[PDB]
Amino acid sequence: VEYRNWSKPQCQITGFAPFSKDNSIRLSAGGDIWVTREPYVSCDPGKCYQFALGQGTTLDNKHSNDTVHDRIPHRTLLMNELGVPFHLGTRQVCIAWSSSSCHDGKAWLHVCITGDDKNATASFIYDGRLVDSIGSWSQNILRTQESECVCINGTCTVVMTDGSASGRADTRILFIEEGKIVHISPLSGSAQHIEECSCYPRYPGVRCICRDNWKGSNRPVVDINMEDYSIDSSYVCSGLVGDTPRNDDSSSNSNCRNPNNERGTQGVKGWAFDNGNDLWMGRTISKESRSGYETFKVIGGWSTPNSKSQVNRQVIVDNNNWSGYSGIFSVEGKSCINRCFYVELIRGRPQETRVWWTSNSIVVFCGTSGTYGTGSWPDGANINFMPI
Amino acid sequence: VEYRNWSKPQCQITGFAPFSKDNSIRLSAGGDIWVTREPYVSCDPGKCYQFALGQGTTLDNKHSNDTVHDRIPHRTLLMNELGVPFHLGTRQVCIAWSSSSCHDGKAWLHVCITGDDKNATASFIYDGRLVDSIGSWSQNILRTQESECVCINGTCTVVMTDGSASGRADTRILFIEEGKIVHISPLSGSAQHIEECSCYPRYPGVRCICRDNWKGSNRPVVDINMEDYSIDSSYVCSGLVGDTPRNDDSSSNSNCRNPNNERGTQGVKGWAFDNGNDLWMGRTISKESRSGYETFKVIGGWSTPNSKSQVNRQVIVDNNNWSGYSGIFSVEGKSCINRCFYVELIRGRPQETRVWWTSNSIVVFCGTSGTYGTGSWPDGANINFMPI
Amino acid sequence: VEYRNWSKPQCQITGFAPFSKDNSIRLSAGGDIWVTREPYVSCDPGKCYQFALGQGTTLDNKHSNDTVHDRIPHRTLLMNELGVPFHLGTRQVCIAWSSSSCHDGKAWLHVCITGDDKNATASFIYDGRLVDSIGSWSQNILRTQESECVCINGTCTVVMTDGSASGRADTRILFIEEGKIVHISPLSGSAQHIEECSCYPRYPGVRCICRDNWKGSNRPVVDINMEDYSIDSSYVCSGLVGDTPRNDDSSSNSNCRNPNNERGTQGVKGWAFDNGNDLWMGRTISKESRSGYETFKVIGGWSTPNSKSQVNRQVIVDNNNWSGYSGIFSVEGKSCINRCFYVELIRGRPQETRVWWTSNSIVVFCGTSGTYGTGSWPDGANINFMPI
Amino acid sequence: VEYRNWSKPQCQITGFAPFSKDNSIRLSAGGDIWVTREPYVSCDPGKCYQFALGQGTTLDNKHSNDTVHDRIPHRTLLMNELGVPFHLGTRQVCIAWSSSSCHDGKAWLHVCITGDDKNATASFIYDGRLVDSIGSWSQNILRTQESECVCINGTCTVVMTDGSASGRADTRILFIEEGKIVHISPLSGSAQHIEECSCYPRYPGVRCICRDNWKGSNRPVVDINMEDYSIDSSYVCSGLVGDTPRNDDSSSNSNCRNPNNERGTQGVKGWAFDNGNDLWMGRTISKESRSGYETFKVIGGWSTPNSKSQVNRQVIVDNNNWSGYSGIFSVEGKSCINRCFYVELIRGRPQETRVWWTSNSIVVFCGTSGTYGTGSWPDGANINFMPI
Ligand SMILES: *[C@@H]1O[C@H](CO)[C@@H](O[C@@H]2O[C@H](CO)[C@@H](O[C@@H]3O[C@H](CO[C@H]4O[C@H](CO)[C@@H](O)[C@H](O)[C@@H]4O)[C@@H](O)[C@H](O[C@H]4O[C@H](CO)[C@@H](O)[C@H](O)[C@@H]4O)[C@@H]3O)[C@H](O)[C@H]2NC(C)=O)[C@H](O)[C@H]1NC(C)=O
Ligand SMILES: *[C@@H]1O[C@H](CO)[C@@H](O[C@@H]2O[C@H](CO)[C@@H](O[C@@H]3O[C@H](CO[C@H]4O[C@H](CO)[C@@H](O)[C@H](O)[C@@H]4O)[C@@H](O)[C@H](O[C@H]4O[C@H](CO)[C@@H](O)[C@H](O)[C@@H]4O)[C@@H]3O)[C@H](O)[C@H]2NC(C)=O)[C@H](O)[C@H]1NC(C)=O
Ligand SMILES: *[C@@H]1O[C@H](CO)[C@@H](O[C@@H]2O[C@H](CO)[C@@H](O[C@@H]3O[C@H](CO[C@H]4O[C@H](CO)[C@@H](O)[C@H](O)[C@@H]4O)[C@@H](O)[C@H](O[C@H]4O[C@H](CO)[C@@H](O)[C@H](O)[C@@H]4O)[C@@H]3O)[C@H](O)[C@H]2NC(C)=O)[C@H](O)[C@H]1NC(C)=O
Ligand SMILES: *[C@@H]1O[C@H](CO)[C@@H](O[C@@H]2O[C@H](CO)[C@@H](O[C@@H]3O[C@H](CO[C@H]4O[C@H](CO)[C@@H](O)[C@H](O)[C@@H]4O)[C@@H](O)[C@H](O[C@H]4O[C@H](CO)[C@@H](O)[C@H](O)[C@@H]4O)[C@@H]3O)[C@H](O)[C@H]2NC(C)=O)[C@H](O)[C@H]1NC(C)=O
Ligand SMILES: *[C@@H]1O[C@H](CO)[C@@H](O[C@@H]2O[C@H](CO)[C@@H](O)[C@H](O)[C@H]2NC(C)=O)[C@H](O)[C@H]1NC(C)=O
Ligand SMILES: *[C@@H]1O[C@H](CO)[C@@H](O[C@@H]2O[C@H](CO)[C@@H](O)[C@H](O)[C@H]2NC(C)=O)[C@H](O)[C@H]1NC(C)=O
Ligand SMILES: *[C@@H]1O[C@H](CO)[C@@H](O[C@@H]2O[C@H](CO)[C@@H](O)[C@H](O)[C@H]2NC(C)=O)[C@H](O)[C@H]1NC(C)=O
Ligand SMILES: *[C@@H]1O[C@H](CO)[C@@H](O[C@@H]2O[C@H](CO)[C@@H](O)[C@H](O)[C@H]2NC(C)=O)[C@H](O)[C@H]1NC(C)=O
Ligand SMILES: [Ca+2]
Ligand SMILES: [Ca+2]
Ligand SMILES: [Ca+2]
Ligand SMILES: [Ca+2]
Repeated sequence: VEYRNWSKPQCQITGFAPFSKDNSIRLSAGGDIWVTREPYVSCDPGKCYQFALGQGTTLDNKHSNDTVHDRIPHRTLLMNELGVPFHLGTRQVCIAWSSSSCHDGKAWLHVCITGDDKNATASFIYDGRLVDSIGSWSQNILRTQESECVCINGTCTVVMTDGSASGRADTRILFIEEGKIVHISPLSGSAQHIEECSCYPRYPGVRCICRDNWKGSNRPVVDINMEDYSIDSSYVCSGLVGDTPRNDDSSSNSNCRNPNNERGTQGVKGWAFDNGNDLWMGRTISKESRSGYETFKVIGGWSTPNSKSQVNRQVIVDNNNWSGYSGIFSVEGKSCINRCFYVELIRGRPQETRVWWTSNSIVVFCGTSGTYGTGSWPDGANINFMPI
Repeated sequence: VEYRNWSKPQCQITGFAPFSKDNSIRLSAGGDIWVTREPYVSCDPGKCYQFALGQGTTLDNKHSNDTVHDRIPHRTLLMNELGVPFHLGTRQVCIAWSSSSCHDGKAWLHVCITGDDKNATASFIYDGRLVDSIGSWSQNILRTQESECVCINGTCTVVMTDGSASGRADTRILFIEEGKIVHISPLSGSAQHIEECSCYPRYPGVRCICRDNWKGSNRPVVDINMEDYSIDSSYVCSGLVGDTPRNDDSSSNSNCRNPNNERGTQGVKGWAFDNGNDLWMGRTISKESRSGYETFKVIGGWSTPNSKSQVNRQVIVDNNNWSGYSGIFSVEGKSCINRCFYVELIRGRPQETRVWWTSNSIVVFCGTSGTYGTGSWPDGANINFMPI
Repeated sequence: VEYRNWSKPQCQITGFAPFSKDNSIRLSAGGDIWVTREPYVSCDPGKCYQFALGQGTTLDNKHSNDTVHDRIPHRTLLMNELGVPFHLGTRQVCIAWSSSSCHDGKAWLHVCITGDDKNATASFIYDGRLVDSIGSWSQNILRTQESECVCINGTCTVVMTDGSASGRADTRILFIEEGKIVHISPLSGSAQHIEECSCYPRYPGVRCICRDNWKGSNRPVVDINMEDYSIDSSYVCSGLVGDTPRNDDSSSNSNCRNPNNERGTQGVKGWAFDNGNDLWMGRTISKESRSGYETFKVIGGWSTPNSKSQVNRQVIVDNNNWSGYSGIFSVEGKSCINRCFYVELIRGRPQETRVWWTSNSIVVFCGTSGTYGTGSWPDGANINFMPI
Repeated sequence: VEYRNWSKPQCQITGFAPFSKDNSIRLSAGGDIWVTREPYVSCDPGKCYQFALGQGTTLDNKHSNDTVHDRIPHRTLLMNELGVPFHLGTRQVCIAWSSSSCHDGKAWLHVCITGDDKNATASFIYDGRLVDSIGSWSQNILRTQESECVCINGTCTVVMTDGSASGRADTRILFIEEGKIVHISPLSGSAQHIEECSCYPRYPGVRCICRDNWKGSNRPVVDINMEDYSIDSSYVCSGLVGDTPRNDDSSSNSNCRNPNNERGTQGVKGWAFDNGNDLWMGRTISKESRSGYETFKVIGGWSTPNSKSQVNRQVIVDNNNWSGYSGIFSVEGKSCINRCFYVELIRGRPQETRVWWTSNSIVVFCGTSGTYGTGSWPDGANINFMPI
């Protein structure tokens, strides 16, 4: 087996087509299903897998109570084939309250973070064995992508942050060969806060669209040079911004370089990708809540500051339904590299207080060069039907 | 591994022998089992799989309530090895309220349709990745076979319809190579309405026996030329007709060319296949309801208009028990291609109102050149024992 | 992969050592587990599988009620790796209320019988597809081994009976190549009634120890010549007889040739095998009930009429616990062919009337040339703890 | 595939990083999960497996009552991929109330002991078949490691004891080739009592750190010469001793040669390993009870009698939480052999009497040459949330 190089052009797409849905919460009302959050998707050269952070319990289980909390020692990374819900036969790949995973063409890498807030440990597991680890560098919740890392020619990269969630922090970009950390580069450029990067191969390098939790409702960009380990960063140009919270479309701004200081504090994991001067992006439909999900293309959204002409919009989840995190993954076709995305569909607390748990299902779409229609694919569980 | 060509003679059979049964509904009363409908069977060159459309829920689950409806966003295509019931470890292959799947000798193709009635999307997934998609062309429930598609030398064909369920509609035949649509041919010939085709390889081409939902209780035939993409169509000659509803045997007719205008509106998915001048076919035992299931050979049933001499009848499901859709699949043997069929056994609403759900199990038979006896293999669940 | 020839000497053993146990009934009180009976074990060249006839339901399920009955349309053959209990992910291999399975070195053969008592059908499934079938020849419960068939050089043999359970019947020996019946030989020799054969390879032929349900408490022997399809039959010489019911050891007899007319009517499936002049055999400890299970070697038990000197006895299940059917399977080692056996542990009705179901677990032992101790490995469920 | 030789240097480590956690007990409160104890981990050359001794029942099941007992006929060895909890699809590999397993590079060996206390049987299963067996030699609970055995160049070694738990016993070291016992060496050297060895490859031989249940709270060492079958034994030098119970650190002693006669009676399975003159070891945090778990390096802990200078301590489980057995396993990396360990986390009786069962979950760490932080990873179940 050969290392992936992702050395094909990006598929020219017209939008996205339905790919997968797991119905986790509906199933949880009649079956033993893991409580999760922070899901993502990543594929080996043959097939795709769904991942999530378990909460060390199933939903219909008293331990599901107060699973709104992000960090407990019992969180583990779950991995199934895409479309297989997280049932009791699911493998817990590592201990993790924050993670990233990727396949380099030969084997899986998993980056798993657990332990004390002020002194966490990141474990690096490759091809079924622990190869490396690193401890917290800023003593304030060492944390990573919650989506797939990216490997080119046997070197995988992942973005990690340690430090304040509401002020300047310490972001580093790791380069890993067969599970071994071979280089660490500090964040460089104009991005001022980086969380939860959604990265993708853009041969010869890697590009990430992330979350600014401090001053920006525009999404930061991190560019990773795999030849020399140099880092650059900026913000997505589009005046239609991707974070939540954010200003309405008529009063939102981005200058490509600085955080916009528009409802900048807090955020949600998300994604976007460039195509020439244009930008494909997703976001919640609501400007303030993790509600709904839409995708569209922004004409000049990559190259032109404050561009706001969109086209090819698709509703993925209507605004009467809950969404959550979302992220990108890439899939190699015969001639081109395709871009796909998943959307986390969060149910329970804090928004729905009839139940005491917090969990999610997922829906997944992939880029298409063909045509498509309309729809809405929300979680679909009736909150009144659920065990509390 | 090589592409399938199905370039062997059809097996000469004497009837059918028991092959598989999943007991889905009996098991649902003591286990977490998916609610499904529209099942089918398809085999890779080594082994067979059962498929069905899930309803995004298990049976013993409040979400099973009112699952009689055909189209919701939570329907996904399920795929297990044949005989493995749809338990919680079942893979949801794609999002779909209508589907078709087939293996070309190298990899699986799945055709999955979901979304709004008036603006649906068909996704084409091959070897684990989304390769193509197409949107609705008549804005009225784009829909497909609910049984296996057929591939010859790397080109797979599938029949799809969009438009009225009770009048002229727009039927097209797609040719797909490794998930990529390479040609689309409009329906041609004398068939006037086409739904839910049951297709099979008949080298060098593909033949389908379908459902006319408009004016015929005789079943339409669609013939597909894989070399030049030409289409022809007609009706099964047999005066013993295959649809439900239909006239009594003494007053049913077919002229091989036109819908018979005998209780023609509505219908049920079904199958038949030719052997020289004769016809093997299945149908419900009841003339008006989806009750019972029988197979037989009609002497001159392929070539002689209105032929009514049957022989080699077998009861598959007695008329005191519910059936449902049925369809064909083909299995390559050492010297010949065999024909098999499945029967959907529908339980719950609208026929059985003690429970609020609608689901099914399956029974499966394959052609035999040997001998056999008699029996009846219905769903077998006691409606009074079920969770409602 | 090559066809099995079993052309090695039989392992010289000193007794048997513990190999597997599934605890099916204990687990059934806290989990969804199939209701079964008539289990057996058979191994491919790499690993062993457990088989049983399902009753189309799990135990904690209202459909488990009155599963004492031997024949319903919902019985299917289950197949898991040995030691994996029959959970809801278990594959139902075929429809069957009587079966036999075996691997020829290349693929699995399954012989599955279902349908009406007076007109049953036996299906032959090889390498995942239906290859042949045969109908009832005597119109009175066509039936077969309920343990493994045996293949030499690509030809598998299986023994089937059709006709009276309490008088002369019609027993035939089938020879099957890649699922295709190539020859059928009538029973010949002095055995007067044959049921439920436990067969094993004894290169160049196959030897079976069976059950006489009419006049013998001594077990019939069927010898199968694989070169010319000729059949011979007799009775096990040992004066310590293997069937249940039977006379006590002080008043039991066998002359090697005729049924002994000692408590001959009825019986239980069982096994024995020859080693030179000696015989290894198992049987229930009780002479009248399917209670307990013991094995031992009978000195001169193969060659000497009415021999009653035993040695190397082992208790497998003590006589305070229920047993049931038992049968042989053979496993190829580096230098020799080993003999193993399973014991069915039947719980529920008719012996235990607190519950309404009938089911079983299994325990499995293999021949050893080493040493061993003592024990008892019964089903182990507390009948008072079970769902009724 | 080739036999393992473990002919690489030991990885130089700085401590341990989180590797796996199964959350078995939390899950048992909302799912059907096996009752177990005495777990361990062992890896084939590609991936790791978790093993444990089942109690023939799930937790939420009346049969879980009084599962504190160590030996019943229904105990079987369970084997899943590491991180897959023991759900109902788990394979029971053999019948066993004491076990050891290991992979020689080609296939799995399992050593399974069951039967009467005074006359037990050890079965040896290799590559899926029973190859050998041995009976009890001292008629007093024949028993073995409860962790992985070790194979070099096709010979596997395992340590077994038979005899008193509180006085001199009969310990033997077996050498097994492809499941066949080829040599048995008696214990030799100065270790006076040996139980539950935790062994590891130390090319060209094998080294074990065990439990002295008679006179020592210092842990015995057994060294195994694989070339000539000679045995030597002693005690771990470290004055910080590894057993439980044990004296306080200020009053504990070891002289490397003899049991220390300090709270020596009883004990707990545990581990340690040498690196030059230093020692890496784990132990319960509590001196008298199986509570908490810590690891550290003892400077001079291998070579210097009574050394008590520790460094690089890590809390694995805080002392407010239950631990249990622990043991070592080795994983081959690219350049070196790494050492990992598991910790059994025992819940229920006798410590927690609200429930009537006794079971466990596990947590697993592996050696790292990188860095790490702090945490605590206990079982995590709320005893008040459990079925009793
Ligand atoms: C069946 O399904 C298809 C595929 O989903 C639908 O077609 C899509 O429809 C949407 C909505 O109309 C299109 O997305 C929109 O594109 C607009 C730009 O294109 C128009 O205007 C410019 C010039 O001004 C031209 O380039 C172009 O030719 C069009 O005339 C955007 O302006 C839209 O954004 C604005 O409206 C949306 C709400 O719709 C707001 O949320 C935004 O904030 C913004 O104000 C939007 O992006 C999409 O391009 C179409 N796709 C394709 C491939 O054609 C069909 O509509 C659907 N049919 C029905 C009846 O359901
Ligand atoms: C044990 O199992 C076997 C196999 O299933 C059964 O044999 C089958 O029996 C059925 C019913 O008799 C047969 O199917 C029937 O064939 C008839 C035609 O064949 C006869 O008549 C013509 C004369 O021209 C000859 O060609 C031929 O040789 C036969 O003499 C059809 O007329 C039947 O259809 C009519 O009756 C059925 C109800 O039975 C109605 O539903 C139809 O509408 C119609 O009126 C029917 O198709 C079948 O051919 C037999 N199979 C084989 C291979 O022999 C045994 O009967 C069964 N025994 C028992 C007691 O269970
Ligand atoms: C630890 O475990 C081992 C292995 O299981 C036990 O050893 C076995 O013990 C049984 C019972 O004694 C042995 O089986 C018996 O063999 C007898 C024949 O051998 C004896 O007598 C003849 C000469 O007469 C000699 O060949 C031989 O040397 C012996 O002296 C049979 O007579 C027995 O059958 C009779 O008794 C049984 C009940 O035990 C009745 O049920 C029968 O109907 C019959 O009347 C029996 O077959 C067996 O051979 C031993 N195995 C081995 C390998 O030695 C140990 O006993 C056990 N230790 C303890 C204390 O538990
Ligand atoms: C973030 O996480 C890291 C990694 O876990 C923690 O660093 C570890 O901290 C522990 C506790 O301090 C260290 O283990 C201890 O090492 C001591 C010896 O090392 C010091 O002293 C000698 C002087 O001769 C020097 O060799 C050496 O350089 C150090 O100066 C031992 O004495 C300790 O044992 C004693 O204390 C423990 C309780 O802590 C008792 O239980 C023992 O019985 C004994 O009395 C102990 O072994 C460990 O070495 C550190 N690891 C590394 C790699 O640096 C951070 O502390 C943590 N930070 C926070 C705030 O969480
Ligand atoms: C989830 O846990 C919370 C916190 O313990 C539970 O809320 C408490 O429930 C008790 C009843 O035992 C009340 O007396 C307290 O007043 C509650 N505290 C709070 C914060 O409201 C809650 O009941 C649990 N949920 C379930 C379904 O068990
Ligand atoms: C399935 O859903 C239907 C619709 O909600 C339920 O039927 C209703 O039950 C409510 C009481 O809860 C009544 O007020 C209505 O009269 C019913 N509506 C109809 C259409 O009959 C039904 O109870 C549900 N089934 C189950 C098992 O909960
Ligand atoms: C199993 O089925 C039997 C037969 O129906 C049940 O026995 C009957 O139960 C009813 C109660 O509904 C009694 O009125 C009848 O007298 C019973 N008949 C017999 C033969 O005793 C039995 O209850 C069922 N078992 C369970 C647990 O549901
Ligand atoms: C576990 O088993 C024990 C022993 O049978 C049960 O404890 C007994 O309960 C009975 C009543 O059913 C009392 O008569 C005895 O006093 C109890 N015996 C002891 C030793 O305390 C216990 O109830 C069982 N646990 C569960 C959950 O059923
Ligand atoms: Ca923000
Ligand atoms: Ca019709
Ligand atoms: Ca008899
Ligand atoms: Ca001790």
